[PDB]
Amino acid sequence: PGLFLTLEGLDGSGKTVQARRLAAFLEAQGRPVLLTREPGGGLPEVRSLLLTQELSPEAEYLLFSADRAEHVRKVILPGLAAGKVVISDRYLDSSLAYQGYGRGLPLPWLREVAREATRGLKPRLTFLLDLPPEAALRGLEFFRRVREGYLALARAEPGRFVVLDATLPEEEIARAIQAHLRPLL
Amino acid sequence: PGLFLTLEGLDGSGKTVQARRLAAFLEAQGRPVLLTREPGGGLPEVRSLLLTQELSPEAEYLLFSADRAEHVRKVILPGLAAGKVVISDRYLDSSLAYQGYGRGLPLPWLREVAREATRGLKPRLTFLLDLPPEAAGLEFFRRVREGYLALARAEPGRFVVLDATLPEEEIARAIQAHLRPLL
Ligand SMILES: [Mg+2]
Ligand SMILES: [Mg+2]
Ligand SMILES: [Mg+2]
Ligand SMILES: [Mg+2]
Ligand SMILES: [Mg+2]
Ligand SMILES: [Mg+2]
Ligand SMILES: [Mg+2]
Ligand SMILES: [Mg+2]
Repeated sequence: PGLFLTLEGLDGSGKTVQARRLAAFLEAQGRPVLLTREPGGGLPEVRSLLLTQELSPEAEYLLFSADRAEHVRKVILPGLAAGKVVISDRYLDSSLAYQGYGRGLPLPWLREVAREATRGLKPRLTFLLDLPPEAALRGLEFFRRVREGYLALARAEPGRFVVLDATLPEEEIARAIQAHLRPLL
Repeated sequence: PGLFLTLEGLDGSGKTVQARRLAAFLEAQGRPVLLTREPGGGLPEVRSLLLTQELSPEAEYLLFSADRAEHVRKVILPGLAAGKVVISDRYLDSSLAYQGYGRGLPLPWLREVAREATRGLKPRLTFLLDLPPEAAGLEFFRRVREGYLALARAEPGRFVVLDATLPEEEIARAIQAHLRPLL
């Protein structure tokens, strides 16, 4: 009986660091953990390809969906099956925020593509590290659409999303994630 | 206006030879033609990703779709918009026969993915080079072969099914005769 958790937000919102800290917290409790990430957790070559080329949004989404399809089947589901807590730095919500709200693809089609790609795997909890694009540690209108897109997703699924102020000190954010998670272990 | 034609079949069916002979034939009639193909017509590098070992049928389809989405947008639709005859050696039916009939993916999901990927662009005619599957595992290739025949039965106006074991020049003459009314 595994537990699937995801972290979401702009690049530079603290995803990595908080994924790393949440893993250390679970290691400290003796709970087996698997840290992973998208894009590249399924097809690393999708990540590298897309560093240097820009494609239509449709094609970008489909490449990311291929990668996600492999990631789910070869990494996440097997980790869950072994009773691990599997933490993904980015998952489907990234595509919905970036390719959907950001680049304007229709959300119902994105979700229908995803339904087979993910085999319907949804995280139990998703932590959204929210901040404005100007506060991210690592064009402007686009990033605002993405940030507001994540907030919209979060509003629609208040039982799944936990929204944190990503401008808070690292350590504080980590303790809030822990408090949110304690009931589910 | 533009005219969109595709060729389909198993590898070794002759569909590539016929697509090339068709392009030459239409260009020798002074017709503007654009010859393209999948995979790789949209995203040349897709061919690398498709060679990935142990690739899931879903991931394989999604990669072909990503190429296909780029191919439609950047090559095919602009070609048609300039009034070219655009001929693709393989198009969406290849995925339906290989990833659907061959690898078992559900057709309705394949189609729903395809609806944005392709922007609903359908060929006017599709020439299927029907090749017995042993001439191209074997159980997989039978499924793909029969799948193509099913796709053809389902859309008998679009598909022209040709016997791929006929001499090349007889096949080309048959393709030409199917085209003469639209040209
Ligand atoms: Mg997520
Ligand atoms: Mg997806
Ligand atoms: Mg910034
Ligand atoms: Mg928005
Ligand atoms: Mg497709
Ligand atoms: Mg076709
Ligand atoms: Mg459908
Ligand atoms: Mg059909």
